[PDB]
Amino acid sequence: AGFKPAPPAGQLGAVIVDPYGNAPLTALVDLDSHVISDVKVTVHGKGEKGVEISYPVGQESLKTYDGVPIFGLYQKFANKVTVEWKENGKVMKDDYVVHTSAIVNNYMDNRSISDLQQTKVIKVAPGFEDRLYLVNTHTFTAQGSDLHWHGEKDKNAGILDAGPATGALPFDIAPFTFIVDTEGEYRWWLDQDTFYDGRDRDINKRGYLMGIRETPRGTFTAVQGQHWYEFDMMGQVLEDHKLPRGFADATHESIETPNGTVLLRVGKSNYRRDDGVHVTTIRDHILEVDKSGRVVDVWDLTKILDPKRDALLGALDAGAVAHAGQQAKLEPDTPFGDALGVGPGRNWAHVNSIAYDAKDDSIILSSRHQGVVKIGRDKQVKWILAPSKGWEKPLASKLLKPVDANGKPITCNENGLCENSDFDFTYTQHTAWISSKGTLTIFDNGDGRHLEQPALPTMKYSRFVEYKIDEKKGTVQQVWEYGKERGYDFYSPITSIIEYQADRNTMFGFGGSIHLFDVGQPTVGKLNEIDYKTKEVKVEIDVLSDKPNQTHYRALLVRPQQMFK
Amino acid sequence: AGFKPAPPAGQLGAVIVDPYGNAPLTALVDLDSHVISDVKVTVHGKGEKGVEISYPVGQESLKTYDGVPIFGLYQKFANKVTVEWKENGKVMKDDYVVHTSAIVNNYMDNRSISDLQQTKVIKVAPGFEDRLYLVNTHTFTAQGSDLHWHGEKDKNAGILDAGPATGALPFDIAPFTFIVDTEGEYRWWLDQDTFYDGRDRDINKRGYLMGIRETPRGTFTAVQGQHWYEFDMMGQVLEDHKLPRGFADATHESIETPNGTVLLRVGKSNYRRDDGVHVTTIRDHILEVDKSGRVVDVWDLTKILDPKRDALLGALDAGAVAHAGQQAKLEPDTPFGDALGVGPGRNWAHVNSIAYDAKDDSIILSSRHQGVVKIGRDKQVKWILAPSKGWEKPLASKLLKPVDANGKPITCNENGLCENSDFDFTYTQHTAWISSKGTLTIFDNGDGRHLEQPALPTMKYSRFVEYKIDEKKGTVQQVWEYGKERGYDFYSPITSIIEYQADRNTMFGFGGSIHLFDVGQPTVGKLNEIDYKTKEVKVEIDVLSDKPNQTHYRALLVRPQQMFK
Amino acid sequence: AGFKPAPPAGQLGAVIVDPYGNAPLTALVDLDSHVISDVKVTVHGKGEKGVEISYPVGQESLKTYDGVPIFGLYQKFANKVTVEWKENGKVMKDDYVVHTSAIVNNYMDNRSISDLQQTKVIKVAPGFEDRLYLVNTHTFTAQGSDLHWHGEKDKNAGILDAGPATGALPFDIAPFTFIVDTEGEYRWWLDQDTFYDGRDRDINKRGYLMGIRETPRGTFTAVQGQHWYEFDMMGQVLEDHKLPRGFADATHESIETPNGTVLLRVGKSNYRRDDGVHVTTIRDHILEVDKSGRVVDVWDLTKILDPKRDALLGALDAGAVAHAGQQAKLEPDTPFGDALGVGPGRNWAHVNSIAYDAKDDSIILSSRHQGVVKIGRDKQVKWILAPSKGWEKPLASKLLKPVDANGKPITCNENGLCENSDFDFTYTQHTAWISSKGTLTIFDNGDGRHLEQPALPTMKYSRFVEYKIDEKKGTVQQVWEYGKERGYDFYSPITSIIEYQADRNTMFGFGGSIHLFDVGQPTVGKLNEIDYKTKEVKVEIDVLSDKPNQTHYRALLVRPQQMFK
Ligand SMILES: O=[N+]([O-])c1ccc(O)cc1
Ligand SMILES: O=[N+]([O-])c1ccc(O)cc1
Ligand SMILES: O=[N+]([O-])c1ccc(O)cc1
Repeated sequence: AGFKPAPPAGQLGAVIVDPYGNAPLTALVDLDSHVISDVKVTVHGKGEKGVEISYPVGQESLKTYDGVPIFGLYQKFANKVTVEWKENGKVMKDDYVVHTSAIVNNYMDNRSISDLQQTKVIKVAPGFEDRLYLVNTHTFTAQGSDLHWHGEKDKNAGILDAGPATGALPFDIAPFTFIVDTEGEYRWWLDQDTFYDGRDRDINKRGYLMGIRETPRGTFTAVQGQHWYEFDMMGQVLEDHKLPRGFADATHESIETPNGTVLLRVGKSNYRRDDGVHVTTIRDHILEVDKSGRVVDVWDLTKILDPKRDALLGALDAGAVAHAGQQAKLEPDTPFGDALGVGPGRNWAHVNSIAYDAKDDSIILSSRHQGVVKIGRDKQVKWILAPSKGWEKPLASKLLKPVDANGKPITCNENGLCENSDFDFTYTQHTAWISSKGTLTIFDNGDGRHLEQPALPTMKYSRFVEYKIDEKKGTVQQVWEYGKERGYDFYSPITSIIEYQADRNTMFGFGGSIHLFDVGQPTVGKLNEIDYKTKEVKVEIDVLSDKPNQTHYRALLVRPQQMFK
Repeated sequence: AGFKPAPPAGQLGAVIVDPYGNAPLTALVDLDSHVISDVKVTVHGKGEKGVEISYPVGQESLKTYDGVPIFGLYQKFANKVTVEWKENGKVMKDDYVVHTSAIVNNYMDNRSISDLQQTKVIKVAPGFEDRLYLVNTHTFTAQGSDLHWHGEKDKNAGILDAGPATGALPFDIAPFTFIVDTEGEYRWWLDQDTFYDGRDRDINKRGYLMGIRETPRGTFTAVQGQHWYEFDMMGQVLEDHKLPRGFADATHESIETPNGTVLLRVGKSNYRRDDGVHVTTIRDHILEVDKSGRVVDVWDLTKILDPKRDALLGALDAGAVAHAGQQAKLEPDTPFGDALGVGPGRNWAHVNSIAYDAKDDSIILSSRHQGVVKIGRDKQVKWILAPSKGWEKPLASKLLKPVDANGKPITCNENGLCENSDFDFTYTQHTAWISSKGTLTIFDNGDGRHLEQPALPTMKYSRFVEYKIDEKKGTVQQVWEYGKERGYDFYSPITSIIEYQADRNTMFGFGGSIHLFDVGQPTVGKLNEIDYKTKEVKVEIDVLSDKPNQTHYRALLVRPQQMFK
Repeated sequence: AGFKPAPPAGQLGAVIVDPYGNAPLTALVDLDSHVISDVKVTVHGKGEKGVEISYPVGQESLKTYDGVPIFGLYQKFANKVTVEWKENGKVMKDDYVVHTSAIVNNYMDNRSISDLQQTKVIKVAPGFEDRLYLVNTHTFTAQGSDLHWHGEKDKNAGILDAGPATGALPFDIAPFTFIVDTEGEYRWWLDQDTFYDGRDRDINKRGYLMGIRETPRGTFTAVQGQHWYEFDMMGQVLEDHKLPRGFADATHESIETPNGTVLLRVGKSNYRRDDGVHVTTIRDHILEVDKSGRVVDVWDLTKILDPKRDALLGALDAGAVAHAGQQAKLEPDTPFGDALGVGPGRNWAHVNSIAYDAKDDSIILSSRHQGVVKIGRDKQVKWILAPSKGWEKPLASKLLKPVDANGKPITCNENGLCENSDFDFTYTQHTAWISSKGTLTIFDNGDGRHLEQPALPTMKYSRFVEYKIDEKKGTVQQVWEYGKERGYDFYSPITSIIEYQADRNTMFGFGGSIHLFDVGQPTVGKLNEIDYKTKEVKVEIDVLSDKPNQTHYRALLVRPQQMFK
């Protein structure tokens, strides 16, 4: 006779590059039956200023891979890796030279600037040299949206007419998934073919890969289209689940809870409206699923929130999917679909993030088009963070009331413009998460800020904002903000994320759509860590899209020492 | 438009036959956005003596299926189905006629008797008419074993010779998976294509489907070759995991623990023997895996038990594992593979069942070729139930001591033949499980009984046996047996299972290979429930293989009221 | 909403990179409904000495791709492409900048020298700057041979023994498929995933990709494992066929005939020997298949030739699959398999090439281990080119008789050593093809030359040889040879190919295993064009394997002007 397997590299087994076939900048030292412990891997920096990646490897990981996982390699390079372990009581060490191949972008056309996304290091404060950022971004396919769910024909529709479309199947794009270091070097790549295949028409491999979130095992969950997934940093696909049969179009978020369930954001397919028309709803249902893929619970936001509230919907930039700048004019006859509009079957909610509150078994949601809400297990709204306009009772009564640091009311109008105050609500926001501090962090994008469009486009800004909410009193306090004073070059109309980092007291942030509207120019995704105390920029690194006017979604601050438990 | 969906059947949605495509005797009533509770389904008996199937359906199931699951239909029949629920405070009911199609056996040749396996009802006591039994059996493929793992050429092999085989990839067969009622009617069918494709050479769809065991959710786990699965009674494949890369050939058992992990019985691929030869080991590794498919723990039994103990291995009938009746003659040069013999790389252990003891976080194993053992989390042998011959210390010290009802020693020779006692050990046994009564139940097949083959071939018998084990005192008491008087006609040389049933105080049993050796005759799988108090037969039902000399593996007593939580 | 398709690049449609997903150095100009003709593509050289690629594109091709195919790009480059056409009677032209991504080797481990195979230009005579060579080579997988066909157990086999293996499933390797120009630049890449997947165990995607041959449509056929294929230079898979059910292990060759059939080299699975043992035969059956994949005819070489002739088998180097140099010692008990040996079920023939003779509807075959034969449609041997030793009558009588240029006998012994002559037969040869001149060209590797091994290994040589055969007279004349005087650095123990090129009167050659035995060093594949008249080297380019001691198979001289008819 046959062909023999790769022989052992040093004192353990062979060193296999990309063992699972989905992560070309990873390798695996085969255990070859050796019994080892206290394992440590070091991938050495490339060149003078190269960043070292170092981490321990737990027993579960050794057993699962039947080997030592090597993460952090450079592409097209003779990587220098050192592995240390204990065996038979003796301290042991190998040095390996691990050659890798190239990263490939499988989705290129005449719009392509080049094959890969360009990185630009702007600032790296001392003590932040080690940081790694996983970038959850995407690259247009050549055909664009090619598929639609079939809906139910309207009684007001023409007789001869073919049936209409429904839902959001066209929300489909190729993934571009990498880890960048503080030298702007790619230190990880998820093969696009892992989950996606834009050239075939198997809907099982279609959609928009999003909601990459760490699990308690140091692995990650993600959603794409009609499936949700779990994978690890070796590129192993640990779970692949079809959505339960009543739901469709999972986007924006997936998060594992402490109870072993996963919270997902979906639409309801064959949702029967009161007028008896069936639609796939848009971005307005939350599932709680177990690791069998079964449904533990479901929140139907069309019966919990108010799908008729157009206070923010009517104030939005129509160019946040040609018609950029233009404030959106809602129409009463907008066909059902992924279109700005009120009511089930239209994009009335656009929920884009989820946070689980273990304290009361509730969920905090970010509704791009309505605000931020806590919904209980009981399916009742517990609080709302939003300008007060448009909210009828009983919901109006759940609105949180702004207060200062002494606890005294702040006066704001129904558009969320406050007086004599830095306090402002959030507008078309993302990532309404619970920080390790005990507060709510939000990325406040700021489109439709104060429920209008400004005179000039350049007048828009985004903020990293933090709130202290007292649920008993029903008060909200703004306790931290950053970015308002950075102007249009810090403005992300869409996507984006923040997360408080306690290890170094920074606010991590990724603005995913800076300069989205500069026709013909790469879009900018900006990674930041901002010192929480001083507001000094500790890290700033820009990612530039590989095609013009191509947004990014999110980024994560990833830690090698958690990757392989 | 195109083609409309099926319209609603009654007062809910359409009634969809076999929604997942894997269970043709199931249907689903679509929720069509109705909000319902107190759901109960009744599938009416066919004809005068027809068995009725009735069960409640929980919220998670309604949510997961987006509908009411209909279980228990007859093939090719106008089934009469009644669904009852509450909706808007009001008691509701619909009556449905659910036409079903045929059960298909996709694996037939000149050996086939007919397409399906025949049933023969022997006895059904009053009060046992409702009982349903899931039969885990199999049917030969036209080509037989077509594939081998490649191993490592041995230094004693011919210079010119191709490399040898290793492992147990030939342990491959089509499944035949059904539920039988006490009228002998098929009331469920798992499509053979669910997990298996014997005509293609995709090893992902090969193996021997076994270890069908219920989970805490009313669903089931199973193993087939290089994957493990979870499925439900609607035929929904809930999990599908590849085995971790270090392991191969999962057979015989899979059982979920209270900790949400699954225990599996595998081999180790690329196992480096002391002589430096690499083999895939046989049926001698235990995995604990999580629902991410990750390895939580492993027990390497080649370092835990004694792979050179041939006390039982040498006493076996060659015919099991038409050289039947012939006592196995072990050879020092038996080539590595699925072959009777000592050492890592041969079938020295053939472990065929697992039980988790949550009291001390240990595992109880049935080794067909050595006995029954408890092994701790700490990888130490806690006890052995086996004849004393062949055991060296440290392990001999772990042998449990036979005692009577007053705790006085029973006297047994090294072959396990006891004096003046009903006590006997188990030989080539199966399903060493923990009963609800706090005892150890075992199917004592009885091949190589008292460590020899008998004077004449038919001088063999099987037993349902139960033991009480005092682990502190190191003693074992036989507290119940059955079948020793039923002779060769109740002898299953292989496979089989028992399980105590607390609800009706019976011992359930399935003897899977009665008359295996009757050349040209169908093999008998005998389902039994034996009254624990009186030893009276409450149920006896025979299943006959659809080709001669074709073993069954196991059966389960299934309960519809647990199926859809 | 949706995402729009790539917009038009210039005056036709978008320019799509790698439209089919299998050829990353190709692109397609979408026709966007334009009606065009007289199409011409030019990919401009990169840098000062860069080679231009230019070709016409036929109407069939425009219609098939619905666009203009762009072949010849460089990796990771802003390629400059010019497209010219006629439309509405007007001459038209576009210049495009076509960015490409990287080539990836998905199969790397500690043996890897680097990711790609290194090229070394040695000689490019004036007028040969434009030449392109498709290299059919391979790269070891990390696991090596992992799978075996299961065979039939021997009556002389041990009782307890698992069954044996049979056939040649382990003949399995990752492909490395590229076109090189005369600057040593990669100008085409077939994605390894097109046909192969070494990490999965789907045998449908396993084997050894070989027999890449041009079709009358300017496309190519190839075999891998249990399938045969057709593909074009855009990476489109045009045919994928399973082998007919009675055959297995297709290797070495595929060639389309003028009758629309394809000639393949296979083994027979479940071949019943006279002793009643069933085997998969090795490399000794020819199929003629149509484009439906049906069997038009079959030549069973075990009943046509002599499977017992060991004249050459006994003279071979055992190191041509550790035991290199050593002359092979045939044994009477060599287990059946891909092992040197006599009889059906062993590697007695090793047929490695096929040529169809349309003049008499016969096939010329290269038997590595027996010589070169013509076999008629009638299944009768028409002639044999081989040393005379070992050939019994009736076959001995078919041996061709050596003659000089006047037509007078050359005296040679039974080992093929001739006297006073440059004439020599071929030994372990390849590619016995019909040239455009009307002669038989062979690559004469020269292992076991004159039916022995020499005193010293370095004494071996390879030849490009040509013969003029008169079938009526039964004479063979050596009319051209090259390479004997180039010594060990031109010696290919295995693989390799020649083909006469009439356009420039050269003999093209690819020696695929130069330095195979230099342990630890890359293997050398040498591309040559040798002037037929002067014997001057017009082209010489070396390809170095990416792992040590990793042979190449073949290479093709490819012509862009034929690629897109
Ligand atoms: O247009 N886009 O790519 C978008 C728009 C909105 C969104 O939430 C994500 C992506
Ligand atoms: O032959 N068989 O099918 C068998 C043999 C052994 C076993 O444990 C299960 C099934
Ligand atoms: O060892 N090898 O790789 C080989 C040997 C012989 C052959 O015909 C092709 C490949």
